[PDB]
Amino acid sequence: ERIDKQIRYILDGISALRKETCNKSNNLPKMAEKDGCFQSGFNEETCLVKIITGLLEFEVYLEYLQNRFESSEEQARAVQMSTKVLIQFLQKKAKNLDDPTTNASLLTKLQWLQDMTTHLILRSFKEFLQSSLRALRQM
Amino acid sequence: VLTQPPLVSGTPGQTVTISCAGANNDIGTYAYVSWYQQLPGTAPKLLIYKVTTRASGIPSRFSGSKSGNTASLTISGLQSEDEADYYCASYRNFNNAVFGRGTHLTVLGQPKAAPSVTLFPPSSEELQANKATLVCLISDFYPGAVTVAWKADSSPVKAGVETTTPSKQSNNKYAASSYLSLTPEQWKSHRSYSCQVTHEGSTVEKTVAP
Amino acid sequence: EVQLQESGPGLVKPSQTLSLTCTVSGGSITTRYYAWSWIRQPPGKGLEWMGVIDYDGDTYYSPSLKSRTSISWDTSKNQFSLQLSSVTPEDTAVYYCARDPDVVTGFHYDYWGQGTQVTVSSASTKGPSVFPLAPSSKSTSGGTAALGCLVKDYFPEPVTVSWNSGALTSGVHTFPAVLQSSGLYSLSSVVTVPSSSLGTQTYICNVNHKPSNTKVDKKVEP
Repeated sequence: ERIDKQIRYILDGISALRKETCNKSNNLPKMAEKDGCFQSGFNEETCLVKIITGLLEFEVYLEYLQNRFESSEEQARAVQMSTKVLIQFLQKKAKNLDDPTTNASLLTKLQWLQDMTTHLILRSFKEFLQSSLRALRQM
Repeated sequence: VLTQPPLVSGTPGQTVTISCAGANNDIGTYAYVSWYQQLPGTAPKLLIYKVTTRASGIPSRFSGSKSGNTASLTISGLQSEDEADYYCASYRNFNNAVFGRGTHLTVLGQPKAAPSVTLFPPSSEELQANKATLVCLISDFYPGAVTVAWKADSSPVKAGVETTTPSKQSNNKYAASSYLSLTPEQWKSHRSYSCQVTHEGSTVEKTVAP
Repeated sequence: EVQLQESGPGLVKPSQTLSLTCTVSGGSITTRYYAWSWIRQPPGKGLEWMGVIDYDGDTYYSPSLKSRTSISWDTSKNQFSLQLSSVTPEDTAVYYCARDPDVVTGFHYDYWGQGTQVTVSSASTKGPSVFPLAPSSKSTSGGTAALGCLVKDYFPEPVTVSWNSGALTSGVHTFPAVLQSSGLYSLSSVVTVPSSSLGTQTYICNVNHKPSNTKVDKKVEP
């Protein structure tokens, strides 16, 4: 369960994070059928790759949601650093295969609007981490 | 779209199967096939979840299965009380739940039951309110098909009659209701008003008089 | 006396909206890892999952049921409410409230929910008239009597009939309502009691018609 307990830790990390910030306001990686972590069309290889990559894209959006504080800098720092541990864990199961500046030109093009714009990033991260915990629990 | 047979009959002993045909993006892509039992007038009760995992308290005879994008449900040993509406559910991407229409389980083999008829004359409270209603209450009958005939003395009554469609009881027999609205003068004038219930060629007649 | 309870109405007109609310008891809403669902059931048809709100407070609706549906919540009162815009007589259903024991590893509902009836109608609201239908041992077994209550002319459905404030439940047969030519409903609740008890035990039918806020404790005498 060093993988269920993990995602959940990070999930509870986001839950506690949304709060410090949802208390003032008040094409991100996503899983498809072809990604195969889906009982039907299951390829443990197409998806184990899908997680690491998605987790790797998300794990760079939290390098904005860092210079986006510092009232809860470790709750903010721990989410980033705990995700790096999750990536390493999944890479250890995997076998290599999959850009920050893409997401820089892209995270500007998209940009309370700076919370509205943090909400979906963390909600989409919550949504993805759910789809991975589900994906993993079967394999 | 989770296809379940509309009706499924069962031996009053054992055993039955209820299918839940789904698709790739629901029953397919995960194992979230959950089953629910619903008795009439009440909320559905969880039986199975995650295709096979039985809910806490549910009997051993209730079994959960899956082949591809079709999950099935087995009830190994039928009690006369398993007569309920059975619902399957699944997770559809992303963060949705989808149900089937349902499956009515009919436990059969129960014999012919003659109806229990109770006729109530209009109450004194209602008569003062310038109204008159005769309450004919039919219960515990099998099959669930009855004909109600009202009689003002011996002549038939057609107008002011309200009859229900027979709906199943908890004991799996049928119950029906028939009300006869009259004017207090109509109730007084006639010697007697009778409720005649016909079931499988047999007649039960209850008579009330002012 | 702990639940998952739904609030009315009742009676809703086509142009109007549906502000249904569920009140959580014996458990916080904000707890890991729950999801709060709204599931509806039309008169004779099947279960329909409307939408969810998890412990985080993030919503997910049915693709056909979106635009019209919006799910809110009040953490302080431990409640979560449903809103259905532009209602049609297709929205006439029993609305259920349900719990997902863990939102991130299942879409199965353990604790339901109980239901409020909600019928869509141009028509008004009529409170029923309760009359005692008293003991008749003519059609019952040797040493028993049948007594009830005629709950006449009400709209809409349902009506909840209890006996002696929910104490007497054995031998109680509440028949489903008849839809009259007038468009109003009428029903009877009959309790089988021992014929010897008539002079001793008091029998009161406790009728409640929630849409018109009518509560009638009609005592049944021989």
